[PDB]
Amino acid sequence: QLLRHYINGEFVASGTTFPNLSPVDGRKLADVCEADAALVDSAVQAAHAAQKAGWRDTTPAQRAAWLHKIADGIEARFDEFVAAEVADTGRPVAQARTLDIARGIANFRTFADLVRTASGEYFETHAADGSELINYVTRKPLGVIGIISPWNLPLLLFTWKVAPALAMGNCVVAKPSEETPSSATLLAEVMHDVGLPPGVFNLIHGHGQNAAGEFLTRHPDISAITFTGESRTGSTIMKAVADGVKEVSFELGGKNAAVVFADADFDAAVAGVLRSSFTNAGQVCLCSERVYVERPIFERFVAALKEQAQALRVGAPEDPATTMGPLISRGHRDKVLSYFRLAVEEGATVVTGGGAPSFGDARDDGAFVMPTIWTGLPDSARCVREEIFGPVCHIAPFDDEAEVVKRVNDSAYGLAASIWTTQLARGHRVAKQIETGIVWVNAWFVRDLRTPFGGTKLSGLGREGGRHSLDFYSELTNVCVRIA
Amino acid sequence: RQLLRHYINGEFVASGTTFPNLSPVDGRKLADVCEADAALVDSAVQAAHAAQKAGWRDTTPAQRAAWLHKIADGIEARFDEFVAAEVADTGRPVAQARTLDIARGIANFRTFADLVRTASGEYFETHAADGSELINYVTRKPLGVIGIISPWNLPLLLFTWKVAPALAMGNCVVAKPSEETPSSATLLAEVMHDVGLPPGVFNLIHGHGQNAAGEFLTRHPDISAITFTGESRTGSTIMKAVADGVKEVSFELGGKNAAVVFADADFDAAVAGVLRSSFTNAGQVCLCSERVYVERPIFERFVAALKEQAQALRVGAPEDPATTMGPLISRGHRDKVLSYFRLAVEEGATVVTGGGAPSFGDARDDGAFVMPTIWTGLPDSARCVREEIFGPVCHIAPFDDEAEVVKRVNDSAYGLAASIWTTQLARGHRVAKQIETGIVWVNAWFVRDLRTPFGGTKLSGLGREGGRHSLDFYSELTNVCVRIA
Amino acid sequence: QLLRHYINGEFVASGTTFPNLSPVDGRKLADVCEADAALVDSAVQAAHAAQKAGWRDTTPAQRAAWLHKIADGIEARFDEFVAAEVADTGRPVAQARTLDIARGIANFRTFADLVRTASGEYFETHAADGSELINYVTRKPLGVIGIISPWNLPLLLFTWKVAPALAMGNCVVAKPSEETPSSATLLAEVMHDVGLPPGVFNLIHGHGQNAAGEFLTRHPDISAITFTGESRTGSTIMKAVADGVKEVSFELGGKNAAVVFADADFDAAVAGVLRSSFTNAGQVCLCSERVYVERPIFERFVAALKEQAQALRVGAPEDPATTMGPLISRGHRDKVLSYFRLAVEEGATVVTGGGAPSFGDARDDGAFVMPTIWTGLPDSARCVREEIFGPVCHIAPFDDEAEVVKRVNDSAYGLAASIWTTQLARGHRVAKQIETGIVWVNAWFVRDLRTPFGGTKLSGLGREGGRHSLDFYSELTNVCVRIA
Amino acid sequence: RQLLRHYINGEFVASGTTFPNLSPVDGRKLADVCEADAALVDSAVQAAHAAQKAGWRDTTPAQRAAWLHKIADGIEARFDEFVAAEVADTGRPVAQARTLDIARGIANFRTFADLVRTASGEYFETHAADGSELINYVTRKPLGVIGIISPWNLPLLLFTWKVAPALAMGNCVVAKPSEETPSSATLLAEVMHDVGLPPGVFNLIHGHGQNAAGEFLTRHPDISAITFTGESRTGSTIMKAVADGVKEVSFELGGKNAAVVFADADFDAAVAGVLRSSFTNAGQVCLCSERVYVERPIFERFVAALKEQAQALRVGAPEDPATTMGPLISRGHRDKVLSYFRLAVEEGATVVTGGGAPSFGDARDDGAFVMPTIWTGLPDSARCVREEIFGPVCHIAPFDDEAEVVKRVNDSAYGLAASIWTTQLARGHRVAKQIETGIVWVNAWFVRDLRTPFGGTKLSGLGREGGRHSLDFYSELTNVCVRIA
Ligand SMILES: [Mg+2]
Ligand SMILES: [Mg+2]
Ligand SMILES: [Mg+2]
Ligand SMILES: [Mg+2]
Ligand SMILES: [Mg+2]
Ligand SMILES: [Mg+2]
Ligand SMILES: [Mg+2]
Ligand SMILES: [Mg+2]
Ligand SMILES: [Mg+2]
Ligand SMILES: [Mg+2]
Ligand SMILES: [Mg+2]
Ligand SMILES: [Mg+2]
Repeated sequence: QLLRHYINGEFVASGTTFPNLSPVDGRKLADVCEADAALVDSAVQAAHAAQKAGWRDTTPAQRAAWLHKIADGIEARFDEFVAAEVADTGRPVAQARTLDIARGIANFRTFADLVRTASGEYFETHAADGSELINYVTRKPLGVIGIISPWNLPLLLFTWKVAPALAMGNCVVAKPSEETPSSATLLAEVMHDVGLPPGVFNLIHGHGQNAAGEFLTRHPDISAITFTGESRTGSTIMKAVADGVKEVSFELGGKNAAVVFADADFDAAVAGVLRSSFTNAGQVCLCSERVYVERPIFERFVAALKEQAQALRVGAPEDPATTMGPLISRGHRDKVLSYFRLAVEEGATVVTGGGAPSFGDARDDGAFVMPTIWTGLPDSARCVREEIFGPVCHIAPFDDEAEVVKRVNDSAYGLAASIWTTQLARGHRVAKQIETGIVWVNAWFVRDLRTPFGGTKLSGLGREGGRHSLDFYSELTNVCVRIA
Repeated sequence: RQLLRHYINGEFVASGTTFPNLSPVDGRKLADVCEADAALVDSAVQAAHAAQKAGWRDTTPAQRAAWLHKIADGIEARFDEFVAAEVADTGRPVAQARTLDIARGIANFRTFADLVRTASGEYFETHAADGSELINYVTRKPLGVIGIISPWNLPLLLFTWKVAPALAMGNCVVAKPSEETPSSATLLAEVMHDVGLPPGVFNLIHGHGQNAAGEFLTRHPDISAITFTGESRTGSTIMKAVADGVKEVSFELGGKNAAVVFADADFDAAVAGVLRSSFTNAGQVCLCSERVYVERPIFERFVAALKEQAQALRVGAPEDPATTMGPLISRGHRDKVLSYFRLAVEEGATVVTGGGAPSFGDARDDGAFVMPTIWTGLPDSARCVREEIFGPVCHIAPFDDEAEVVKRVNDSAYGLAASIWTTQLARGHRVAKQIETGIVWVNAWFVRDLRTPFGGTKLSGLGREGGRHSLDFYSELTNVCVRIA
Repeated sequence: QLLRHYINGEFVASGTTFPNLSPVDGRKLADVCEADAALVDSAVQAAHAAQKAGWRDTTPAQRAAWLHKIADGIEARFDEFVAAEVADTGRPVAQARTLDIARGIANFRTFADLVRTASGEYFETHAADGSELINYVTRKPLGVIGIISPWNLPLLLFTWKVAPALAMGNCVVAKPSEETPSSATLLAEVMHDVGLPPGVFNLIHGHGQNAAGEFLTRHPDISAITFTGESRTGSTIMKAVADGVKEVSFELGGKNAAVVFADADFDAAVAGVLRSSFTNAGQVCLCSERVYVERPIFERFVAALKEQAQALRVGAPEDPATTMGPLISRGHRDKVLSYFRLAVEEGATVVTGGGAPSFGDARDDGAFVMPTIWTGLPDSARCVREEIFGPVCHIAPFDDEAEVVKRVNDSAYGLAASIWTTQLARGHRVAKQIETGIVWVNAWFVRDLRTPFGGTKLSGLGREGGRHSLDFYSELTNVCVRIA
Repeated sequence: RQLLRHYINGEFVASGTTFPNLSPVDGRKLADVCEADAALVDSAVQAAHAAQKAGWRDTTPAQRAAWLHKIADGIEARFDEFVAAEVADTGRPVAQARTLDIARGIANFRTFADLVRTASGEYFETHAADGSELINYVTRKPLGVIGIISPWNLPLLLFTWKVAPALAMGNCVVAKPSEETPSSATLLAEVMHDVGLPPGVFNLIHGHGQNAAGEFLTRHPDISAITFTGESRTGSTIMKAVADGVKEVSFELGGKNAAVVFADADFDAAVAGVLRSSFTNAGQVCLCSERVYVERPIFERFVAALKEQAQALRVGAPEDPATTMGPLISRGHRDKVLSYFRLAVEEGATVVTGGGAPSFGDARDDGAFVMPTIWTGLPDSARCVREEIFGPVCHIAPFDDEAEVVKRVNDSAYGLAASIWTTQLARGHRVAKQIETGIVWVNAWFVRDLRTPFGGTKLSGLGREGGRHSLDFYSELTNVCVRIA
C-alpha cells in the first residue's frame, strides 16, 4: 500500500517516502509520500484556482449538498474507515466505531445543516445629520485554508476543520499527522468518488518542522491556518504566519483538573475520573491529569480508582476484551516514560502503573504504557503542572471550595475541567469560576457541536462550533447604505 | 515644565527619562513626557493583575455600565480641556475636534455601557446517544489584562474605542498611547482618578514603540491580549511578540482604500463625499480613499470639480476659525509623505493640485503642513497607488465597466474599506457584495454604527470589534455543560 | 375512489359523503367522507393519547428524522401528488410541479433542519439583595394542534402548518378544504407508510360552518388553531376558541397593491404585474388587485398589460399550452362575477375580460373566468377596496411618492405589496413605509422559509417562518434558578 | 373634592358622571373619579391615531429612549407622591410600596429605553431556483394604537409594564386603569404632561370594565391591539370583542400556582419563601402560591413553622411602621374571599391559622382586612385547591414521590407559574423542565428579569412579553425582499 497526496482532483506520488508503523506491534502498514515545498505550492495554487473556477460562488444550499454527499460517502465505507483508524492508532475497535468515525461523519452533517439555516445581522442607523442608513453583514470565504491536524483523534479532528472550511466556501490544503495518514487518505478517496470540483480539497502528506507542515504555514497564498496540537507548535505557527497577518485557529495543550466533592455520587465519579484520565490511553487534550478529591473521601477514592484502573486490559484492538490501546509511537512513549521517571525523582507515591508492560511477543515492539496514578506531589511539582499526554493522573486532597477553585485555576493552561457534585448551588457557582473553555458537571467529553469549543491562556486561540465556525472561516463585510 | 506622567495603580508616577512633546503647527515644545522602561511596564501589568483579583473581576454588568457612564460624565465635565489637548497634539481644526474626536470619545463609553447591560447568552439542550440529557450554557468572564497600543491619528477616539469595551467586559487595562499624542489620554487618566475607579483597573504608560514601552507591553508574559490599531508591519511584529504566550490579538491595520464613482451617481454629492474621504484629518485616517475610480463619461468633469473644492480648503492653524485642514502629525511624517509626492512624479503622475508644502513666512513653517493633493495618470501597478501614504492625497483613474472596476478595487494586499457612489438599486448591492474589504459604504463614508462588525481583511486586520464582536473578544467564553438525567 | 379520514393510524370511513367535483369540467372525481362531532372528538382523543404515549418526549433529532422520512415519502410519489393537486384545483401542471408539490416537500425539510439547529436564550440575574440567578428558556409542545387549511394552494399551505407543528413535538388534527381533499389524503398515506406513531397525525374530512371545521375549533381539548383563509372566518374562529383562550395563528385576506414608478424596468414590471395579478387565476392571498402606475407611463403600461393578459391561454391543465386554470368552484365564480358586475355599476372601464369564457364543450361545466383589467375607479370604490380573490386588477395613475404611499396604506387589509423601481434610495425608503407583512422590490411571491411571514390589520395574527414558528407551536417556560 | 380626570390629547378633561374612590383601610372616600362613556373612549382612540400620523410614528429609537428616561426621571422627582397615591388606593404597607411598586415602576421605563436603543434585526440572502438573488431584511414599525387595560393588584407596576414597551416601540396608547386604583395612573398622566410628551401619544381614560369604558376600548374598531392583565374569564370576553377586527392580543390571566418543597430543601429558606409566595400583597398577586406540596417526611414540621411565621405577620394600616400585611382591595373582594373560606370548611379543610377577618374596634373594621390563612386536608379535586381565590391563603398537602408531585402540579386548567425548593442539582433541573407553566423558580419566587419571556400557558395567558417578545408584540414585523440580481 502507498499513501499518495491528493492535488487538483487526482492522486499524486512524490519524492521520498517514509514508513507508516503500527503502535501495536511495530509492523510496517504502508509507505507514505513526502511533500516538498514545490509540491505544497502546487496544492496551494490548485486551491486558489478552484476558488476562481467557481467554488467561491456556490450557494450555501450547494455546499450543504456536497457536505452531505461526503458524509454519505464515508458511511458507505464505514468499516474501511474504522479499520484504517484502528491500524494507525491502536485504538480499541468499539471506541473507533462510536467516537472516531461516527463523529467524523456527524461533523459534515452538522455544518451542512448550520450553513443552510445560518442568517445575518441587520442594523438601522439614524445619523445626527438626519440621514438614514441600513447596515447588513455579509460573509465570503477567507479563500484557501491550510489545515494541520494532530495524531490523537485523526479523522475526528481532521473533519472538524475540513467540514466548516468547505461549508463556508473555502478551498482547503490539508496535512494530516505523519503518524496517522490513513483515514485522511480514505477521505480523499471519498472526495474523489463524489466528484468534488478539482482543487477544492487537497491532501498533502509529510512531516512538520522543516517539512510539509512548515512549508504550508509559510506559504504567502494561504488565507489562514487551523491547528490542533502542542502549545509550543502553536507559538511557532503564530510567528510563521505573522508577516502575512493570516487568520489562526488553535486548539492546544491542557493540564485539566477533575474535582470530586464529598457530596458527589461516589461510584459515578470514580468511573468518570477513570474515563477522563485513561480514554485513548490519556492522549486527549481534554484528559484529566490532575484530580482534587475532598479530604473525607480521598483515601477511598484513590483505592477505588486503583482497582478500576488495574481492571483495564491493555492490548491489541483485535482482542474484544482490550479496553486501552498503546500510545501513538515509541518516541511519544519515551517522553511519557521520562515524566514517569521525573515523578519518582519528585517524590511521588506510585499507586499503580509507572512503566511499560511486558508481553513476551510482538506487542513489545509496540508502544504500550500502563495506566498510572500518583499521590503525594505538591501543586508546584513539574509532573502536576506540565502536560504529559499519557495515561496518568495525580490525586490530591482538598478541604474547602475556595481553595480548590484557586488550585484548579493555578495553571498556565485552561482547556477544560470536570466537577462532581450532587448539589445545585455548588455545581453552578463552582463551574462559573473555572478559567477554562469548557466545564462539565457530572460528565466529561460530551460534545454538542453547536456550542463554542476552544481553550484559554496557553490552550488555544478562538472558538469553533456554531456561529464561531461560521465567523472564523469567513470574511465579514459590513455593507452600509445611505437610503435618506 | 508640564510633565506628563504615567498612571499606575491609582497614582501618577514619573520615570527616569523623558522626551519632548512638540506641536505639529509651529514645532514649539508643549510638554515633557515620561518614558516607561521595561521594569515600569511590568509594574503596570502586575498592578492590573492584582486589581483583577481584588474584585474588579467580580463586578456585575450593571456595576460596570455605571462606571462607564461616570467616566463619560467626567470627560463631558471637562469637555473644553479635552478639546484643547487634542487640538494641541494634532493641529486638528477646533470645530472638528469638538464634534468628531471628543464627542465620539464620550459616546464610546455610553455605547458599551448600554450593550453590556442588555447582553445575554446561549442555552442548548443535549440528548446524548446513551439516553442521558445535559444542559449547556455559555458564560463570559474577562480575559484578564488587556494591553492597548493606540495610534496618533484620532487619539482620544481610537483610545476609547478599545478602553471602553475592555473595561465593560470586566478586564483591567494597561494602555500606551502614541508618543506623538499623549495629552488627551493623560486627561482620561485624570478622569479615571477623579471618579475613583479602583487602583490598577486602568493604567497609562507613556513611551515609544519599537524597543520601547509598546514592544515591552506586547512581550509581557502576564498580559492576556493585545489590541492594536496602526501600521500592518507593526501588527506583524506584535503577532510574533505575543506568540510564545498565545495571547489573544485584535488588529486594525493599514489600508489602500478605493472610492468608486459610477456615471449614474449623484454628481455633487459624490464630489463632496470624495473630498471628505480623501482629505479628512489631512488624509490621516486608515479609512481614507487614496485611490479613486470614476466611470469614463464623467471622469474629466469629476477631476475638475474636485480640484476646485480642494483648492477652496484653507490649510493652517486651528485657532483660525477659517482653517479647514490642519498639519500632518510630525515633520518626520511629513518627510515620508513628501517623499511619496516626489515618487508619484517619477512614476509619471500629473499633479492636478497640491504636491508640496505651503509657505507661510512665520513659525507655521516650522510645523508639518502639506497641501491637499490630487494625481492622475498612474497605472494600477504604480507604488503610489498601491502603498499606503497616510497623507492628503488621492489618485483618480477612469474605468469603463462594472466587472473591471470590481477587479481593480480588489487588486490589493490590503482590504480595509471602500465607498461606492451610485443611484442604482441593483448595482449598489451587487457591487458592494463583491468588494473584499471589512466595510463597504454606498453613498456615504466613515459612518460608524458601533453595533456593527468593524475590521479589515487580508493585511488590513485580524478579528472584528463592535457589538457582540467586542463582547466576545474582550471575554473568555466558557461552555458549562451539566448532566441532569 | 373514496377519500377517508385518517385517525389513530388507520383510515376510517364515516357517515354521509359528498362528491369531489372538477373545476375544469364538473366531472365527479370521488366521494369524500364527512366527519361528525363524535368523529372529530375521536381524532382529538387519539392525538391527546399519542402525546402521552411518547411523542411528547421525542428529541428534536428524532422529530427531524421523521420529517425527512415524510419528505422522502412524498418525493417517492411525486407524480401521484401532482396529479391529485391538478385534479382538485385545475392548476396548470407545470405550476403544480414547481410551486405546489416541491414547496410542500421543502416545508418538511426546512423545519427539520431548523429544529435540529435551534437553540435557546440564557440570562444571568444579579439581584439587588446580592443573590445570583440563572435563567434559561425551554420549549415544550402546545399539545394538540387543530389545522384548518384553505383550498387555493392545498398541499403547500397544509404542509406549511403540519410540518412545524410536528417539528415542535405536537400532535395534529387537520381538516383540509372540502374543495381540495386529495393531496392531503395522499399525505396521510405517506404518514401511514413511514409508520408515524398512531394518533400523532390525524386527518378529518368535511365542511366548515356547522360541520367538521367548526367542531374542531370548539373542542375543549385542542391547544391551538391555525387557519389560512377569509378574514371573516378568522373572526368566527377567534370567537370560538375564546373561552379556552386557545392559541391562534391566522393568515387571512388582503387587497394588495403593486406600485410601478416611471424609473422602473418597464418590461419586467409589466411581466411582474401580470404574474402578481393572474397567478393561480388570481386566487392567492398575495395577489395584486390594485395597481398604481406613475402617470407618464400609465397609458402604455395599461396597453402592454392588456396585450400580455390577452395572450394568456385559459383552459384545462392537460393542454401544455394552457397558462391559466379555472377558479376553484362555480360557487366561488359566482362571487367573483358579482364583483365584475359591481365594477360596471361603479363606472369602471373594462380594459379586458369582465366575464366567463365560452368553450362549447365540457369545459363550460367548469369554473373558468377571463383575466380582467379595470381602470377609471376612485380609491373609495368597493371594487378596489374589497378582496375579490379572482384574476383581476384595477390600475390607476399617481403623481408623487408621498401620495402613492398613502394610497397603498389606505386599506383595512395589510398583507403584501410589490414596488417596481431601479432607484436605490427610492426602493428602500418607500418599502419601509408600507403597512404590510411583506414588501417585495422588483419581485413577487419569493418565499425564503426562514423569514417572518404573515399579515397586519385584517390580514392576520402572528408570524410563521423560522423562530416565529418555533415559538408559536411551543409553550415557552422561563426556568429561573437561584445559585447564590 | 379631589376629582380624578381623564387625560386625552394633551389635557385633563372630566366627563358627565363620576364614581367614588374608597379606601380599603377604613372605607372613607378618597376622591371622585370621572367615568368615560363610549363617545369619550372613541375620542381618545382618534386622538391616539392622529398622534401617530403627526409624527410619533416616525421617532427614532434614540428619541424614544430619551422620552422614556425623561418619564422615569419625572416619576423619581415625585417619588413620595407616587408612593402615597399607591398606598392610599391599595392599603399596601409603605416600605413595600416604595421598593416593589414605585421603584420597579420606574425601572420598567429605563429597561425598555435601553432595550430599544440596542435592538437590531435579521438579514437573509436568497438564491432562487431561476438563478436570481435577493436580500431580505426584517423591519419593525409600531402596531399603531395600543389599548391597555390594567389590574388593581399592583397598579403602577403592571400599568408601566405595558405602557413602557408600547411607547418604546413608537405606538400611541389609550390606557384604562382599574376603577379600584385610579390614583397612581393619574399621577403618571401628570408626569407625561409635565415632560411635554406630544398630545395624543399617551391617553388615560377612567372607568369600569364590563359594559363600561374597558369593554368600549376593546370593541373599538380603530385600536390596533389590546394588552390585558387580569381574570381569565375577562380575557375570553376581550378575545371575542376584538375578533371582528382581528386585533392583536396579549394576555396575562389567572393562575392556581403551586410551591413544591422536597425533604432535601433548605428548610428555613423554603418556609420563609412560601410565607412570601403565599401572603405577599395579602395574597393578591397572580403569581402567588395557593397550593403547596411538601414531601411527607418534613410535612408536619413545615406546616407548624409556617403557622408560626404567619401568626407573626401584623395585619393593619400602612401608616403603622409595624404593619406587615395590608387589607384586600375592596369589601366586595373580601366578600368573595370569605365565601371561599366558608367553602373550604364545607369541603372538609382543617384551618391551621386564620380563616376570617380581624376585629379592630375602630374604623379599620370598615375596611377590607382578612387574616393570613393556611389549610390542610383537601383532595386535589376540591374547588378550594382548584379555583383561583386571590387572597392570603395556601393549602398544604403531603406527597411521596417525584413523578407523583409533577402530575399533581400539572393537574390544572391554569399554567402560570410554579416554585420548587430543593438543594439537589439533577432534581432541580429535571423537575422544573416538566412543569407546564410560563415560569418556574428554583429556590426563589417572583424574581423578574425583564429580558426573559413572561406569560402563561393553558388558561393563564396568550403570548409572551419581556425582552424581544415585547419588542415583537408591540411592533408589526415587515420582511422587505429586494431583488439584486
Ligand atoms: Mg506510527
Ligand atoms: Mg451511582
Ligand atoms: Mg471571519
Ligand atoms: Mg509632535
Ligand atoms: Mg479571533
Ligand atoms: Mg473571547
Ligand atoms: Mg370542487
Ligand atoms: Mg428589462
Ligand atoms: Mg409559544
Ligand atoms: Mg376602593
Ligand atoms: Mg401571539
Ligand atoms: Mg408584532
